[PDB]
Amino acid sequence: NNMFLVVALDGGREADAVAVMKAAKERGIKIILWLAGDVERLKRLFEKAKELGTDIAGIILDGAPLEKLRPVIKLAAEFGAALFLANMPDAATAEEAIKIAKEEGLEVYLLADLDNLDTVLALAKKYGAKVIAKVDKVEDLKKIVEKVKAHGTDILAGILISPLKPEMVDTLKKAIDELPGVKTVFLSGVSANPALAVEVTKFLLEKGIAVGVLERVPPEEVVALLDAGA
Amino acid sequence: NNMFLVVALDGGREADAVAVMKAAKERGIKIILWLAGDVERLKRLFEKAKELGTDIAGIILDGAPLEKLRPVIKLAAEFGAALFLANMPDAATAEEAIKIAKEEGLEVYLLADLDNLDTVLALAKKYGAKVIAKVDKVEDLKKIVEKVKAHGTDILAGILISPLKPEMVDTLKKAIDELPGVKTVFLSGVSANPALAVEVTKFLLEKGIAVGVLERVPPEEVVALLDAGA
Amino acid sequence: NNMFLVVALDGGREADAVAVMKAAKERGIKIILWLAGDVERLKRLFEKAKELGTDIAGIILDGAPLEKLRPVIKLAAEFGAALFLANMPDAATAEEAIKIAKEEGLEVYLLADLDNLDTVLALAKKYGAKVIAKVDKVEDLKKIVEKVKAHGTDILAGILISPLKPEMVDTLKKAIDELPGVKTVFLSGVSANPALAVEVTKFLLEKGIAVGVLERVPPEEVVALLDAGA
Amino acid sequence: NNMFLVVALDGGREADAVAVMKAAKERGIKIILWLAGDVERLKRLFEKAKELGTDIAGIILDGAPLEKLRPVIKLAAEFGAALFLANMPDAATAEEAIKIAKEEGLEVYLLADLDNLDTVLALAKKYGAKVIAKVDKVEDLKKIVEKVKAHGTDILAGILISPLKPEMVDTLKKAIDELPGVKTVFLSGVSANPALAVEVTKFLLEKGIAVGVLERVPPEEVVALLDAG
Repeated sequence: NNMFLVVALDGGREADAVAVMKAAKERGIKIILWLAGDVERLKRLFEKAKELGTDIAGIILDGAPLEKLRPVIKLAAEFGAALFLANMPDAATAEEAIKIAKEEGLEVYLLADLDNLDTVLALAKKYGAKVIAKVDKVEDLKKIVEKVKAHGTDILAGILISPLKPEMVDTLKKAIDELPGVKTVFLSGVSANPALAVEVTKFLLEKGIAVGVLERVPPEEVVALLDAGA
Repeated sequence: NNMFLVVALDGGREADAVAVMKAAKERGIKIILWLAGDVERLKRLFEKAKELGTDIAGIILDGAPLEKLRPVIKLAAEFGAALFLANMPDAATAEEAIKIAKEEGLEVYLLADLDNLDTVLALAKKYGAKVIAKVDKVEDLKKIVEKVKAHGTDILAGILISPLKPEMVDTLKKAIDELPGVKTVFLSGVSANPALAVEVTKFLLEKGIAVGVLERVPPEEVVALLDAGA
Repeated sequence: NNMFLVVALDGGREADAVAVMKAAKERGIKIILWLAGDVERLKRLFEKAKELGTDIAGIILDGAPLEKLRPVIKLAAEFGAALFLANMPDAATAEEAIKIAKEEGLEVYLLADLDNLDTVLALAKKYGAKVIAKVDKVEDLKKIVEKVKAHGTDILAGILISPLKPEMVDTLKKAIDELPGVKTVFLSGVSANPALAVEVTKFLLEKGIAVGVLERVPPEEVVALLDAGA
Repeated sequence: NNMFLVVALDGGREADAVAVMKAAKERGIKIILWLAGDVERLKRLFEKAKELGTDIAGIILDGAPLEKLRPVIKLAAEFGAALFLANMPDAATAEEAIKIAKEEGLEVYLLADLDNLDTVLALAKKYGAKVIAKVDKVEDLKKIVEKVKAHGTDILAGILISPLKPEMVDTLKKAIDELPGVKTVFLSGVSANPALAVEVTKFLLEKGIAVGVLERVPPEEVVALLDAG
């Protein structure tokens, strides 16, 4: 019965970020933090989500430089969050980030679109991390299914479809049937066709797959979305 | 368990409407026809749904005049579709429509907003029809649960929330808990906040409630939405 | 510097349809009717639009068979509305509709997508009708300019972009520069990216091109959109 | 006329932010940066926008503390960007921010919703800054027009309507007729009804007012929005 909400809580007033976390806890929504650089705010968010009990399921380092990796990875370890790595600057920073995260006993997810899926798969076997595939074209999804069957379906834990196109719906259904490792599929809570979103949510829940909503807008907009102005 | 798709299949090319019915049957989506007056197209569509195996779960008369009721009601009875009545011109035209449909042994759903909800609950009791409540204001949910507990909770089978606003979410979550009769909830497939739509779909499916998607645009647009050009 | 609103005024409570026309007149919006078959309601809408002063700029026959062409065209001639023809069953029915419409002295626009653009340009050349080119693929745009230049830049009066996709924007800007005949561009008022809609509207208004908004949803929804519960 | 695009370029891969700025320049769109804390990335964005010719018209400090004000203000002054202030932590942080920005010769716009409009109006005249009003309820507009006429329509340079609801459209039109200081109106480029968006853009341009589109989503999403892959 899990629903994730990917939020970007490093901007705006911190009271808004905290209102997002409280409202999520109240609505049974697990939170993934998308990071924009503020590690002090990160530590305060970890503390206050503990106080509130909000489940910070994970944090995402997206294009983060090497000097920022270690404090973030240490905070994740202290508070028991999964680490997602995305758009890593170069192969050495990515390798270092996985190495330190595994040294800290972290659950590590590596995001990959088709272009560097092979690369990411390699790292995922080398350190024992899972992969989340990023699809924006139906063709990319078929190719990813091929490559993942060839490298083992239990390495792919999630799929992200940010432009959910009508022509993707059926292909995604079939892909999921061939990918028993996929635990979460992520859709845009901001710009996805509501009818396709309802249909795909229905399909995912029936298959026992969790739904993740991407909401990486300033926390003020999310406080409005969750009616958390109290 | 079920997903309904309310479509407006009058207008434009009939091959597009059939492509819609084909795509729905393939995707496990039950179809409700929103009628605009065309009784020949209604009969042709019923025939092709017979032919293809498509389930036409229901038909909607919206602001329908008296001269058009009987041919439509006869078609619904012949092919086994539920009759939804909305925005009936005056209480007598509604009376005639319910009476004729019940002479045909039809499932009758009466849409109602709050201001004339009481009337419709009464009428539904007079003829053994169910009611679908229209919510566009959070206070309406409290008032509706009241009036429905007053007239018996088994008379309310559905809720339609066409502007699904953030502040309604939690109130809806509870109101459904106080309305064990509600078997279907309807959302806009065109303009609903996708994040709220995902959350509300998850909640409904977990409660064993069906989701209906309002998609009353020309059939060519629905053909694009279901990627049904093939 | 005009704004058109393409509306589907059949199938409502009809008081909603007049409410739509009233609000459009108030707000400086020209109305184009998309027809779904009900010729009596068409007659009443023309009558009350006369009473209110509302400008029904045009009406759209979308997939009409031969027997429906003449009564509709009679109404268009009687009240002075331009005729848009789309999805004609065959070139012979299309010819019949254009022929009758010209015998009544109507302004005629022929909608065409890429596959049968040339044919429609030919017909428009034969009868002095204008063409509206339908875009759903970025590649189409260059081809349209090709096909239009072979027949003359004044024959194409409009463009319709039903899914306005990000890659189309710049290509559309240049294509519009290559086609001085374009007097109107049509966007989806329902499912267009608002940022892309703002940009393209700005570009058009700077070039003195009118904007058309497709809003072929039930008239109750258009009443909600224009807040016309007067 | 001008079109603004408020983007959140702190986060994700920096070349995505560069791709956004290049596409903006190519498409004739002025950029307003919504800041999330990364001041080194801010300096590099300023540098790259120089290189490309992109106009960084403005930057937004949203709930920023006092110690982050001065370096950000220095970047704005050095590169010629207006300073936007919103959701300031306390009245003193706001006072100091306006003080420092004016000491460096900066154009300062202060955001206010109805609830702290008067306060912000005061501050704006005390230091010579303009105000941008935030509207999310049709009722808020009557009250704002009142307060602004009482304090002078030359103080109101902008309006932001993030939930642009149908009932607001006509009221907004009427308020705009009474607010000749309004040079920019800001809409949500993400979740605003497209038909209403077109109507309002048409009306604003006819009155010579610029449109600002809010797109504070991560830069890969904005790179997708433009065709800058």
